[PDB]
Parts: sequence; C-alpha cells; structure tokens
Amino acid sequence: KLTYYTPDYTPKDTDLLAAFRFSPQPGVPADEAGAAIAAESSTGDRYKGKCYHIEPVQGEENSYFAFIAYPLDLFEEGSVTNILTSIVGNVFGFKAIRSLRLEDIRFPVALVKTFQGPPHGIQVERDLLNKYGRPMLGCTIKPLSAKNYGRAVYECLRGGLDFTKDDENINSQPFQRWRDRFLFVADAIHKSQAETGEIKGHYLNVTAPTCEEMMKRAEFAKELGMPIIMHDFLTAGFTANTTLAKWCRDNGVLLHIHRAMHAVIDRQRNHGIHFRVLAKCLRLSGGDHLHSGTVVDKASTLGFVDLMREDHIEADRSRGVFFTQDWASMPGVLPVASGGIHVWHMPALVEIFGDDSVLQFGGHPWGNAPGATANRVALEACVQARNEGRDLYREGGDILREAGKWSPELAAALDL
Amino acid sequence: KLTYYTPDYTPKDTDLLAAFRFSPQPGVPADEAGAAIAAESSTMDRYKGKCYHIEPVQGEENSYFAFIAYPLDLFEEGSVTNILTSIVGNVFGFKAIRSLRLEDIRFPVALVKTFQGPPHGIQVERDLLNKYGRPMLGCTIKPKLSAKNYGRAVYECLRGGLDFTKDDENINSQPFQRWRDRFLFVADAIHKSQAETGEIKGHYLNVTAPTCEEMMKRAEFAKELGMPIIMHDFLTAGFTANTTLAKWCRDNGVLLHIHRAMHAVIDRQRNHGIHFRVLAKCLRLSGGDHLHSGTVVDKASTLGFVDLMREDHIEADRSRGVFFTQDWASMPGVLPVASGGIHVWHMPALVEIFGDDSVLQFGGHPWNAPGATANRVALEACVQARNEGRDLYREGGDILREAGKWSPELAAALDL
Amino acid sequence: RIPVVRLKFGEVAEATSVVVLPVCKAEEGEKKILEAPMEIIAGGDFKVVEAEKGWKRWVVLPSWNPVAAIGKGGVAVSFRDDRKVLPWDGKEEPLLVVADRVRNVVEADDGYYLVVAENGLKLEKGSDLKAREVKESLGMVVLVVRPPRE
Amino acid sequence: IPVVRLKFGEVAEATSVVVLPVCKAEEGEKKILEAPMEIIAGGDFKVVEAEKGWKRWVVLPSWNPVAAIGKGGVAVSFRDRKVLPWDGKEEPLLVVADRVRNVVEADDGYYLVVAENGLKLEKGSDLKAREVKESLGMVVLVVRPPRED
Repeated sequence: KLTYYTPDYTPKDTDLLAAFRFSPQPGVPADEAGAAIAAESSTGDRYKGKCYHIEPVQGEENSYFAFIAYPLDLFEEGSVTNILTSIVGNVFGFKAIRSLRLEDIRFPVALVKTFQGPPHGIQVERDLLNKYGRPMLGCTIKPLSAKNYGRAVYECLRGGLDFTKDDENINSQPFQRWRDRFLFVADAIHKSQAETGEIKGHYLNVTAPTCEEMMKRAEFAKELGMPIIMHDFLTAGFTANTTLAKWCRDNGVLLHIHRAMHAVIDRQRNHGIHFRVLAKCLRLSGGDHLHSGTVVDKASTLGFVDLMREDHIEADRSRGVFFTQDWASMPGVLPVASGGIHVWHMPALVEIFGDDSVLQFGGHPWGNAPGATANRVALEACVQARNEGRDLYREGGDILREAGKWSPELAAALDL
Repeated sequence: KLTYYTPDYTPKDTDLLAAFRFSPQPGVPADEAGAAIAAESSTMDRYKGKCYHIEPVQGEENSYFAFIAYPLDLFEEGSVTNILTSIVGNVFGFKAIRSLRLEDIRFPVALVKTFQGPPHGIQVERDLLNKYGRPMLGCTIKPKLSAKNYGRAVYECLRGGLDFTKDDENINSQPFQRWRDRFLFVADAIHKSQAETGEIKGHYLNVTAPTCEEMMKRAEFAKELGMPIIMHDFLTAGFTANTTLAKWCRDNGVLLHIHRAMHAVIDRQRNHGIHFRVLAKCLRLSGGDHLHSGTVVDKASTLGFVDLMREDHIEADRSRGVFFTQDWASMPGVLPVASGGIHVWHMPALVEIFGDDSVLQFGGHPWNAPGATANRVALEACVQARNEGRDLYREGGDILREAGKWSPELAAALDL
Repeated sequence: RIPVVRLKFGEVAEATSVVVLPVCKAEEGEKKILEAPMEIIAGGDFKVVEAEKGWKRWVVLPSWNPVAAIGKGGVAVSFRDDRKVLPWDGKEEPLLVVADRVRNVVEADDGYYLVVAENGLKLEKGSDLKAREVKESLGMVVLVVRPPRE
Repeated sequence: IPVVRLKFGEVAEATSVVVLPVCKAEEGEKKILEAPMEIIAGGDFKVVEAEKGWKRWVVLPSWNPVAAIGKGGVAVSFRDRKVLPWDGKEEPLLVVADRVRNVVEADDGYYLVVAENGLKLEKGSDLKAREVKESLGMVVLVVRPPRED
C-alpha cells in the first residue's frame, strides 16, 4: 500500500485526477482503502496511480474521500471509452470497500485537446439558429400515424416553440416506422419555417441498434434539411455517440443528447458515478445540448451546469466541484431543463439558467398552438423583466400575471 | 393507478415480462408503487404496461417485487437499445420509490427471433476451434512493455499449453504501445505457436475503440492477420457498437469475446440498478460467443446465469434467481468465462461447477510456459477424474497432488 | 457444535466496539469462575465501566455478536491446550472460552456447558449431562476464541 | 480528537484487544502519574499484561486515535454541574489521553492539566499563554454514552 498512498505528492499539470467517496468494510482503514483504489484502477513506476489525499466526509460516519492522480500516458488520445474503462472498469467491485462512488474528474489540458468536443457549441449554435438574447423553448408531443404525428409537430412549431422532441422511446416500431416519421416531421418543419420566417426544428431520434442504421437515419435527416438530431448516449454507448458527433460536425447537424438511464448509475448517493462526471465525459465526446433536468440539490446541479458551459471553473466544494477545470477553449454545451415544468416556473428557470439554455415542457386547455404561445409569451416576459432588473424570484408571479393581460393563451395557462 | 395495477391479468405468449424489486417511500402502498413503475415504463390502451402481480420480499420490510407485462409492439425488432430505453430509461428516477432494481426479463419467442444472437455459438465455436471434451484455458499477460516483448510473452504462454491469451482490458492504444504493432507481434506469436504445437491458439485482441470506424479498422486488421477471435467491452462501448461488431463477426467468421468491465457500477448493490443476469440475456441477444461471468471460488445466482446463457430452455426457479421460464427458440448459447482469484488449486471446483462448456481465465508461477503447463495438466487431470467418477469437490486435493507428480511444473504450483 | 470465532492478527486497526470480560484459568479452577464479578455496571460513555468485585485479570474482546449478547454473567476461561477441553480436533494451541453462567442450567441438548471434570475443567454437551442427570453447570459456553497466528 | 458514541455497528469497524487504566477526575494528577503505561497483549491467551496492577479497567474500542496511543494510555472519568436539577444533567465523561505526549506542542490539541478541584482540559494555546509547556496527557478523543435512540 506504501507504493500507492503517498501523502506528500503534488499533482502534475498533465495528471488526470479523480475524486472518489467510499465506505470501507469493517476492519479496513481509510488509507489502506484509498491505496487500494489507486492500485485497482491503475497498474496494480510511471504507470500507476497515486493516492495523494484522504479526508473524512464531514458529517458522515464511515465515509471518506480519496484523491487519486493518474499519469497522462494511461489514456488513449481522444477516447472516452478508454478513460472510463481505466478508471471505473473494476474498482467498484473491490472487496474491501462497502460502496464506492466517483464524484469528479480533472481532465488535464493536454488530454482535453485530443478530443473533438461539441460539434458546434453554444456560440456557433446561436449563430446557426440565429437566436439571441434568450433561452430556447420546446416540448414533447404527448401521444399516432406518421401524418397525425406530423400535424402535431406542425402545430407546436407553428405556434411559437423553437423545438419539438420525439419521445425518447420511439425509434421504430410496428405502429410507426422511422422513415415515415422523418418525412412527415420534416414537412411540418418546412411549412412552419415558411409561415413564420424563423428557424425551427425537431429532435429526430436517430438512436439505433447498429452503427450502420444510425448513420442511415442521420443521413436521411440530413437529406431532408433537418438542423438537429437526437441520440441516447448512455444506452447506445460512447463509441456510437462519438461516431455520431464526428458525423455531425462534418455535416453541420446539431446534436441533442438525451440522458435516459442515467438514474441507473447515478441516483443513489453512496454508489456509482455522479452525473457531473458523465457530463464532462460527454462534453469531450460530443453533443451540443445535454439534459440537465430541472431544479424547480440546486447547488450540485448548478455546479455541473457551469462545468459544461464555462471555460474555467475554480474548485468549490460547496457546489460539488472538486478540482479546478481548465477547458482550454473547447466550446460548451447547452443545458436542457426538463420535467415537472410549466409557465409557473418560467421566472425561476430564466433566472437560474440564464440565456444559454433550452427549456423543454411537457396539456393546454385550448390545444397545441395556444400551448406553444403561452410558453413563448411567458418566456419573453420573463427575459425582458430580467433585463430591467426585476427580481424574478419574487416578482415572477406578477410578471406572469401582467403578461396574461395581453395574451389569452397565457392567461388560460395561468388560470390553472 | 388502477389503470395499471391489474391483479387479474394473465400474460400472453408475446408479452415481454419484467420483474422488479423495490422499496417504496414511506406513505406509499406497494400496489400504487407497482402501478407507477408500469406507468413510467410505458405509455392507446394497447401501448401500456400492466402490473399483474405484487408480492413482498420474504424476510424484508419495505421490500417488494412487482411483475409487469409489456406488449410486443413496443419493442423495435432486433434492438437491445430500444428494449433498454423502454424498460430502464426513467423508472429508476421515480420519486415514490426509494430504490429500484431490475431482477429479470422474459423475452417472448416472437422477439427473440428478431435478434442475431451469438455470431457462432457454443457448438460452432468448438468445431471451429476443434476442441472437445473439456473446458478451455487461458490467462492474462503480465506486465499488464514493447510490442516485441509482449509478443514474446504471448508466444511462450500459448506455446506452453494455453488455448487463449488475453490483452489487458484497459489497453487499446497508448503512447507506449500502439495497437497496430501489438496486433502484428501477437499475430506472429500465435502463428509460431500454432505451427509448432499443431493446435489452434488465439489471443483476445482488444478492438474496443473510440469510434465505430476505428473499431472496424482494428477488427479488419485482426482478420487480415488470421486472428480467430477478438475482444470488446459491451458496457463501456455500449450496445450499438457491440451489436455492430457482432454482425461483422458473423459475416467474417471471427469469434467475439465479451468483457464485462464496469458492470459493478450498474449491479453491485443488491437494492438498486440492474442485475447482471438481465445484462447477460441482453448480451446473448446482441452478440458475443464468450462472456465473462466470473467465478465463485452468490453460488445460486451464478448457476442461474450459466443456465440462462447456455440452455435452450430454462424453467423458472426463484431459488436460483430465475423469475420467468425462458425459451430461447433454438438461438445458440454463450460460452461463460470464469475468472478472478483462480489458480490450479481451484481447478477441481471450476470443472465441476461449470462443466465442459466454459473457459477458465487464470491469473505468477515460480518458474510463463511452466504456468501454462501447470494449468493444462491440472485441467486434464480434473476432467479425466470427473469422467471416471471421482468427486472433484472432495477428492480434488488428491487429484491435484497425484497430478503434481507427473509434471514438476504442477508440483511447483501446488507447493505454493 | 461450539461456535468458534478466531481472533486474528491486524484486527487492531479499527474496532468500533469492544467488550470486557474477567479472566479465569484452568489452573485457577472452578472457584475462580464463581469468584469473578458477574455484573459489570455500564455507566459507559464510550465504555467507562465499574465491576461489582475487584478482579486481577481482564481480557479485551471485540464486540462479536455472541459476546456482546451476554452482558452480565460473562467470563473468559484460559486453557493451555485446546485438545483436552474440545470434544473434537485441536490445533495444540491456547484456548479462550467465553461462558455465560446465567444459562448454566442444562436445557440445550446441543449446547455446550463448562463443568468441573476430574482432571480439571471441560466443555460438555448438554445431552451428555442430561444422561448423567446433571441439572446445572459452571457456565454455558457461548463462544470459543482461537489465538492469532501466521 | 473525535467524540464517539459507544456504538456497535454504526461504523461497523469491529474487532480488537486494547486497554486503558482508568482514573477519576477527583483523584488528580497523582493517579495519572501512577497508572500503568505499558499494557501488552500477548502470549496466545491474549490476556493483557500490565507492568503494574490497576484498580479500574476500561477499554476503548480500537478506533484510530486509541490504537495510535500505545504507551501512556489513560482514561479519565469526568463528572458534572447543573444549576437547575430539572434541567437535564450532562452525561458522565471519560478522557482518553496519551501521557506519553505530555509536552504541549499543538495549540489546537487539548491537553490534560489540573483544575482547582479535579482535573481539567485546556487548549494548547491557552496552556502556552499561561506558560505551561507541560501537561499530564494529550486528549486524543471525546466521550458520549451508548445511545440506542
């Protein structure tokens, strides 16, 4: 253990660092457990990790943190999958620890620069979409044949949303085949764009059983002029996600990443991988948008939101950020807030996430276009109020009520 | 809620069934929780799951099982990734449940037949390798080193008597060793060994890669060099990539070895996440000829897995962890691979526990080739003893001690 | 038969709970076991304890569940050799036997009871004592402790 | 210097032989200066051996500070001090102190000195302010009664 736990080691600028939490088995000392984590996750003289710091979790019995450095050479350039097998491949199954959770990873600049990063990123995306000064809006269609589906898409986009999303569980099924969905959705988009003068799109799901099918779907979406596509990175895999991201850059297609199945590995607080780690891994692999979920543990949530948007984030344990992360000018990822949200939370969402975000909403009393209208109005009202110095956390009730005086659609929403 | 929990429903032959274990939040009834799982995982009254049975976990408070049926129409033909987003996409994040674990899935024949299944399968794999009447042997090369020296270690071990040699699962392509050279030097080692011994030998070349294209390039080169088998990490790389590789393998005649790195992240804790037997079934449908299952030297659960991935038909038996009777409709099995903590002293048990349709992957011998020799002898001695009628769980000590006198390599191993 | 938990080397790293028992020896005999303090008063904070009687020898045992369960009436008996006391096989090592005098009455047929043998002190099965009609014993053996080794 | 409940299975941690001679506060420095320093678990019987006999014996489960002490181990009963009887009385106390670390070197570390009546615990900085570079023992942990609720 004395070859792994080294209390007086200073990490190098090129080291990869990881922060783990663990609870050692009875009769196992914290230092020994820390040394073991470093050994299991690395060779076990320049190919071994080193545990450099161990400290108790304040307030938690039999619970410790361990900070482990890993040499740059242990990781394949440009590969998320290699980084993950090296760090989380089998350490979680180690017998002297009751439970193990990964809280954070510091990616050295030298490694960050070997990755593509987001196909476009935040600034490019706003320019491609020509949308500035506000959060973007969208929704998921609740229900259908491809034409009926296409009608729903048309109405929602026509009514004022920027994006409409496919249900994450619909790829291709006997009741609806993707090729038809793609054609009818594309038609709906084209009509709405022509009628409103804005840029609209739809998050077509191109998640597929094989890489060849994934490409066929993506290529068809490109042929139809679709500005954005969707993919489930955790279910499909990082090899597939990375592949699609490279395709997306070459073909100019924005990539939306859904986070289904994340709960399987990050929900419990004493085992598995914290979402912020996955969020960093994704920023390196690819994707322009990433679901973050809503807040309406806001501290931890905001922590990763900055980690995936900012260039340089200083360590701050109160926000769940263990290491200072320098992204070396790699573009950020728009967070997507979703689930449990409606116009009532619009004030909060605007103030909490700022402008660089997308808000996805789940029906409205008078159908879909009024639905879209109510959300569009509520958002613009909130943004303009913020720009005038109004306190959205308190005045939000009045901002929405006042907006409701000019918009019957919003009022119908606020009535409930 | 009452539109999902239906206590008087009999599942159809075409239904996909799933068994979940859960612990409800205080204040939430077990039935309501079961209904909720069915709802979150499904929806049009033919597109909803139904919870048909709820029972307590014997011996535990606030711990229940729920059995949910899902209509065939909800699942994309041939796609593991669609099955998983549907079943495990969001139920784990559901608020009325403290914890949730997926224990089992019954795949209806109607769905099983839409999948490729293992490229070759157990019987074909034996015929291709021309190896009958026994478990196969191999090991992982240590140090886990230039391509030339690596190749020498591989040569000596294969030449010495092992059937397979494995790449460290964490080495894909690194500054100190690039895959293209590892592949050339290993292939040479294999070819010399085969020419010298007259047997068929392989090496589990790791073709895990950051992108699909790179994965194919690695696989294509392994084929060019005449390599009979390749390796891939189905969980990190994911199912889209795994399925793609499996299809390639079937078309090209290459066996596929699947490593289970990172499974601990998903299933180690007994009360949350996805039990490996589910992942094992999913893999059998996706692809893979060999699968790491790990050794036991829970026994009952382990035996459960082994039958589930090898037999044509498995009867439900809750004491072995099998919740539903599973008919594989003549799809071939996956050859299990035992590993972890094994050396010749465990050879008796390993042979009796797994029978002949298995691979044993061994860890350090005091004298490479003497290691291969000690294991080759120990295995043959154990198999012969079993056929004669000795009881390997009791006589194993004597079988090895006698065998140890035939070959001093084995004695040297037994002496430690 | 007799529950046997063996004390092991390196177990000193982090014991969260530990219990104290008076020590009696084979040479000391039955009289010492009667003499040992039965009630150890727990006025403990993280362990502070007082004994009804003053006792020269004390063994510190980890809070293994059988030992923890005893509470009052807990004693440890030192044996030079395991074989004589153990009805079964022995490793020729010193034996520590934990006995509860509260359950000294022979009611458990499979239960082992410390008794005064002609040679010295022995552990006897309850059924065997019932065959000889011995209604009472020194103590009922709860646990057998074996020494740390290499 | 942790304060730990005598809790079994909370941090499960578990199994060891460790002993401290106990003193009462009322007894004063004389008892501390006389308690046996070397308590040696051995043979195979593992009955603990003390260089000298002591009246009161308590063990402190082998938590990390207790294991660290080795020689000079001592345990000090402390008893409270309620203005109002109805107001709940503070619990009885015990101090695990390293008499080997008598010298006052750490300002943060508490040290055992003598109060006008009984004994007292004083910060290292306070002791240095008072110009005492010496103390009886260095406190390595704090007490709290087994609470099942």
